[PDB]
Amino acid sequence: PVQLNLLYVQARDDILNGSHPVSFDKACEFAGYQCQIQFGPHNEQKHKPGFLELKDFLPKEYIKQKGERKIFMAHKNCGNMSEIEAKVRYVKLARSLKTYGVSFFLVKEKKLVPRLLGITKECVMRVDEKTKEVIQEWSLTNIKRWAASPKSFTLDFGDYQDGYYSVQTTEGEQIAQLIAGYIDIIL
Amino acid sequence: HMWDTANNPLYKE
Repeated sequence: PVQLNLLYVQARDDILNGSHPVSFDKACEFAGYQCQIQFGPHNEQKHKPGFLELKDFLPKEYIKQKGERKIFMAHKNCGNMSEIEAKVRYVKLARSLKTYGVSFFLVKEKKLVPRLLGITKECVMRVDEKTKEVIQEWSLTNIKRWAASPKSFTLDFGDYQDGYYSVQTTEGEQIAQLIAGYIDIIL
Repeated sequence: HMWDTANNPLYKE
C-alpha cells in the first residue's frame, strides 16, 4: 500500500492541480473515489452538500459548478470498496484517459474558440477545452515546420487539404521547444 | 510566417 499510495497521490495531484485536464463528469467520478479513500464508505447523513472543501476534491475550473451531487453519487456507488481498491481504480481511471500524460497548453482557435493543445513524445492533439474530448490528432513524425510569435503559434504538418494550423497563445516558444526536443529523437 | 523548418526527412530527403 505504501507504494500504491505514491502512484495514487501523483495521479490525484495532477487532476486536482489541473496538469491533467478531465471532463466535469470524470472529475466528479475521481472525487467519488477520493471520498471513499478519505472517509470510507459513503454515509448519506454526513457526506452531504457543504461537507467537502471542494477545492480539495475538484480541479479549480469545476469548483463553482455544483458538482457535489455527482461526487456523492460516485462515492455512494463505491459501496464498501476498500481504500486499496479505491486507489487502484482511481489510478487506472486516470490512465484510461487519452489526456493522461499529455502536456497541455490553452489556446484560441478561429469569435475565437478556447482549446486545449496537447503535446507528447509522439504527437499533437486538439482537445475540447470543455469536454476534454480529443478532436484531432497529428503524428509528430509528420511535422514539417512551425512559426512561433509572441502572440501566436503555427504548425504545418504538410496537409494541403485544410492548410496550416494557427492558434492564439503567448506560449508559442514554450511549445516549440517541447516539440523540437521531442522530434530530436523521433525524426 | 517566419517559419522554422523541422528538417523532416519525409519532406527534405
